[PDB]
Amino acid sequence: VLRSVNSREPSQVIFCNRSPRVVLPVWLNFDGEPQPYPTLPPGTGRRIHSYRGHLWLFRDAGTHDGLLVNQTELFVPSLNVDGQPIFANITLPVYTLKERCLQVVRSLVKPENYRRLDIVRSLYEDLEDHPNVQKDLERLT
Amino acid sequence: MDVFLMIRRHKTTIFTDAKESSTVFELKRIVEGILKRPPDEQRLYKDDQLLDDGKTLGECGFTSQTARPQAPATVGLAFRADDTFEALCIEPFSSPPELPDVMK
Amino acid sequence: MMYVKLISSDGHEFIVKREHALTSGTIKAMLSNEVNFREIPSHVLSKVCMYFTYKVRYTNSSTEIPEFPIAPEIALELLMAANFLDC
Ligand SMILES: CC(=O)N[C@@H](C)C(=S)N1C[C@H](O)C[C@H]1C(=O)NCc1ccc(-c2scnc2C)cc1
Repeated sequence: VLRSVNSREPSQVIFCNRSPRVVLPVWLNFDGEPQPYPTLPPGTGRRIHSYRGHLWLFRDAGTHDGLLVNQTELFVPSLNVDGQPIFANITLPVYTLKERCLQVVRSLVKPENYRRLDIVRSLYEDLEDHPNVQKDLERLT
Repeated sequence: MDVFLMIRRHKTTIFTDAKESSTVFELKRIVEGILKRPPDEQRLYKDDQLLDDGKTLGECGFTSQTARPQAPATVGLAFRADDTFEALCIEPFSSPPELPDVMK
Repeated sequence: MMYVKLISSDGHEFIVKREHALTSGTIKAMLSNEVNFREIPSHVLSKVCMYFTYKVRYTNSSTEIPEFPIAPEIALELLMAANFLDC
């Protein structure tokens, strides 16, 4: 369902990482499979060649935490007006306190020891249910 | 520009915001509405320094880039019990436990 | 504005805007003007209050959003509180 449209109409784009994370750009190819692209360090930019109707999303390269691009989930290159590039502003969302807490606990505790943490079992599952692109593609569909 | 504050006395902590251009006196009026004690019965502090009513929060070092939403700047508060002013006293928050072995 | 008092397990009284506290569904239920938290210490509940300010300042905003900071020492307890408070 969620896939790039094979338009073959070039669209120049600036991926602008305005977040403190290392960014993984993910292109949804013509069969809906996620293709990872090279990473962007925090505060950096890349001028890239894409196409009209192509689908992109953006994650933390280390943890796969979701990021926003122009205030939303998916970015789709549009028509270049006056020959100028389309800007893809990649930012942090306002994470819930719960999910932000989960991020920090995941960054400190290795996956083997989530069970050893003295917490209710549902939080143990919330920790193990770590951010994943395949899950959000089912959610977005 | 908004500045984000914790106004603190004893075991009391007010989370609020104010303009950088607003005065110390105007902050006492905010405290008055919340804690029902007028400005004349209040002393406001940055660390150990007593703040003058006429000065802006910006003049007293509360700027939008230091006094942030996620990490607000602390303003000390002391009341006058009838005759004289009490000493500035801010009870510290509780101590975190040791990091468990799994996090350590 | 209208304020509410959130009281930690160790007796610290945190006074925040009603709107800010109503971000938590649990707190809304507990209010429907003071709430006592028997399990949330002050070093956790202060951070909870700072999160309210952060969320209200940065929800629906073009200006670049900073990371909400959480020290390793308080992360586990803050997680438990966030799960209880649903925020
Ligand atoms: C026929 C077709 O459309 N093929 C796909 C595989 C192509 S050529 N794509 C898909 C996307 O629309 C982007 C485009 C592409 O791969 N462009 C080359 C490219 C190379 C590196 C990068 C990136 S992403 C972060 N850093 C770089 C250097 C971006 C685009």
